[PDB]
Amino acid sequence: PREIITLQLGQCGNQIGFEFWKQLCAEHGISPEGIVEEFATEGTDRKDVFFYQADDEHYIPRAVLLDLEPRVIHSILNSPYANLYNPENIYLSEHGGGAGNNWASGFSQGEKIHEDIFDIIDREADGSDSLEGFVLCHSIAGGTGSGLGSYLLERLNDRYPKKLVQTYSVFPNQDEMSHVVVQPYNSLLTLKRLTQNADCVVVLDNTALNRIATDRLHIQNPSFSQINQLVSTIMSASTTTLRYPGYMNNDLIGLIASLIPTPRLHFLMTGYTPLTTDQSVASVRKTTVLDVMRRLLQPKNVMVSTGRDRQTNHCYIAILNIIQGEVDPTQVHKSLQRIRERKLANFIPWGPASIQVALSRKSPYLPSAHRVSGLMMANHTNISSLFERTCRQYDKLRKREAFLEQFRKEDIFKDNFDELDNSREIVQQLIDEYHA
Amino acid sequence: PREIITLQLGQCGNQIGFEFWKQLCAEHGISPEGIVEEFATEGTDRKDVFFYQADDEHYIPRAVLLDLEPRVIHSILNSPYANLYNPENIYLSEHGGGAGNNWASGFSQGEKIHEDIFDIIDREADGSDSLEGFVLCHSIAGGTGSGLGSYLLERLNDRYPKKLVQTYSVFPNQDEMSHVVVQPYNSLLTLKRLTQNADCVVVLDNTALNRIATDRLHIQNPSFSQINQLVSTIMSASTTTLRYPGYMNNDLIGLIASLIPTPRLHFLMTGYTPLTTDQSVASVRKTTVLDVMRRLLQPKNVMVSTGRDRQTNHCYIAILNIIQGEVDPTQVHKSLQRIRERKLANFIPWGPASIQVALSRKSPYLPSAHRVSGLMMANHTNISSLFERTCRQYDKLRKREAFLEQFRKEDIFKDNFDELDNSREIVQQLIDEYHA
Amino acid sequence: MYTLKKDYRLVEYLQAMRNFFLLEAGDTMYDFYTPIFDKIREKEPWLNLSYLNVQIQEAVGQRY
Repeated sequence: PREIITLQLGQCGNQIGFEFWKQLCAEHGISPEGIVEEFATEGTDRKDVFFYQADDEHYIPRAVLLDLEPRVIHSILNSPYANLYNPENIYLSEHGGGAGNNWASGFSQGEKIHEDIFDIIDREADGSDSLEGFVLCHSIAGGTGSGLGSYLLERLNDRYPKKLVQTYSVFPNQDEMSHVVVQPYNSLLTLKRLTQNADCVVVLDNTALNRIATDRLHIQNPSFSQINQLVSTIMSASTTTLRYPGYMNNDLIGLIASLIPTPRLHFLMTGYTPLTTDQSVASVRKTTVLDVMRRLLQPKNVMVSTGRDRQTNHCYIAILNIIQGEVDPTQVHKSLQRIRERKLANFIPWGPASIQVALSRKSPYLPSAHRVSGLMMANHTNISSLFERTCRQYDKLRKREAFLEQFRKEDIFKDNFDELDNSREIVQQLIDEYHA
Repeated sequence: PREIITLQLGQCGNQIGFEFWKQLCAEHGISPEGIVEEFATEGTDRKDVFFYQADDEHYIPRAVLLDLEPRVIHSILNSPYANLYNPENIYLSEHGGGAGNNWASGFSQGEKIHEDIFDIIDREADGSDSLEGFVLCHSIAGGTGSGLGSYLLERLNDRYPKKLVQTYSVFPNQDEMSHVVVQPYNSLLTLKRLTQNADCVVVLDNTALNRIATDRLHIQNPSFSQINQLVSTIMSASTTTLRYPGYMNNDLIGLIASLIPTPRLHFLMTGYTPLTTDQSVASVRKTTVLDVMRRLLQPKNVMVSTGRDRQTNHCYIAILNIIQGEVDPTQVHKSLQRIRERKLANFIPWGPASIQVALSRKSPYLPSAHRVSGLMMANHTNISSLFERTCRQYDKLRKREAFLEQFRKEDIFKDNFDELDNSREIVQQLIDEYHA
Repeated sequence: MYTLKKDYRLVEYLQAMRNFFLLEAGDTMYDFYTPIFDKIREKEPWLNLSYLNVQIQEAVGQRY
């Protein structure tokens, strides 16, 4: 089994992982307490490589939902999904915590529910006989999800360090600063852990998110409850090599390893094209495969903020372009030929880059049976642009004298302020030294 | 016509056989009067095998209960099955007792109640067609089972040499020293008769009993009432090749002949999978029969405390895995294909070992015809740890100067203490020599 | 072609040997491979025929 145990943590990290499971139930066509169709084995050929294997003809996800506020998990028992999950082997109903908005609460709460936090992942791993890893779906948004998630990057990198560590971080909207004020602190605190307590991550941003939500989803005002729709689908899109047949890189640690050349450059930008429902009327005339990877190499679907004058002094190094559903697997070699003549992907000025192309067959569902799907998993060397945005609001904040002694009460009593600042400066420099 | 007389002796020896007779009436479907279930003859093809041979459709336990403690036996005659019991060939109704709680109390009371203790097994062997043997359901806890139990370990070795000897040696929690402290003295006098005047023992430790009582029946604070279900089940469990026909090693001296390499090594560890209520959910469609002995390939349910790291400095020699009821047996030859490949049970290197597989029919009673069962009767040479553990509790007791003249006011007036030490080290060398 | 499609299931047999040794299959031949390949990585005898005959037994039971 290539069972990955998801570590959903956080007020926002729970919800984006919640519709990740409901999506899998909508396309496998299942009841959340019974397997009522033959689409479970005809549609999908593995259904328990991320789920606990059938012993009642039913599938139980390999997810744990622990959080300081029991209120996000109490909203799972008002939906028919609290018998898809179980009452202690997924989540403990009424597991309290802090206030919680402090990072230093959640960091100390992993150090005293320390016994139970590594029994819940191993209660829910009694059929993993060869573990993939642990993916921490933990949000930076809120002090709840960033505090307890930063603890678990450390204890799972000292017992399972060669196994996958990979987080879906979402840095809260950096154009508010009177909604969240602890925002440069909780970001730089997890960012220290991504580079020496972790292998690879897949970063995201909220302020580059909502750009797309009004351009391809076309909502009237960004609010978190549509943001979770767009995230929950790219999480089921990235595992379509491991839940359906394949061979070359048919593991989730097969895809992600080949997007790393050097530590401190492994931050993957995510892009996903079929969010528009006006491409299902342009498939009666055929949407082609030639141009569906000419909008993946275009920067339009970018969920990580960055300049359009920082891609002329930087080039992409590794870019993976995943088609699902229709593809036509004889003209996919016709699709890559025209890439080099336009040059929509930049190539590193010290050797050839890499365009890895993949295809995968899927279960019947609407962007994998009527219309083309493109997942991008980019690797660009302009990723220091978020780190400069968070580090210039962190030292500015220290110039307003905020959280230098209103943060030293609970388990910070040394100078660790310059520890986040400098380790961020090693990252901002080492990327530029290895990129001309 | 293979009638066994259980000999309950001691304080703990009376509580464990109480629910043993209570398991038999509930699975044979019978009333304490007559027949109310025709599964009584169709399911059990040998109803009489621990019971009186009926001649008016009555069944009588072949039980004898002698003990110097009237508190434990007064809870046996105030039972609904106190009419299954008759105080006229078993015991008195309101029976008496010795001091007791001393090994010299019950050893001397053994020989002035010598007429009735060998005229109460021959008042339960008068319809007998040949006696199988005697099972000494005696305690290692206190001086009561151990005083009176050391006597019958001797006389059944020479008034009854042909007949089978086999004991349920149950330890108390050995870390008591204020309700019992004479436990390493009374233990070793009985442990010496058990290896030279007895052929087989069935060892049971208590620290691995409470190991199950908190993770398979789940109490927050221990009780000794979740300890008597665990023994009473494994008692009826060993006799599924004998209460219901076998074919080969259909005798109980057949199982034991292939489980004993030679006396000097005969201490069988016992293991039992269906003690938990989460094994009735693995028989609603039948879970596969490949995995029910690859959980006994390295135990995790043993009623004998031992390390899991003392399985690589020791080598199993004989291991029996008796499967019971409906298991859909046709992929059971597939299960022995996969045993050699893992090797979690090391086999002896001076010569071949034995992987014994059995199946047995049982009545259509729900926990004997639905749940997947693995009953282990192991014989592993890592048992030398228990003998080193009682001997470390003796030698510490003699330097506090306790029982150097306090135990030799009664029926000890000669040296025999280093005889108990030496006889333990010959037994300990000869267990380890059989894997050398 | 009526008895060679229903009586004997010919074309299902064709994709079946292709799943074996053309590598057209899923994580069937993948999970056969990585136990053997972890023994190669430390240069310890992986042949050892016997366990390999149980590794393809385990292969064909993956994906179901």
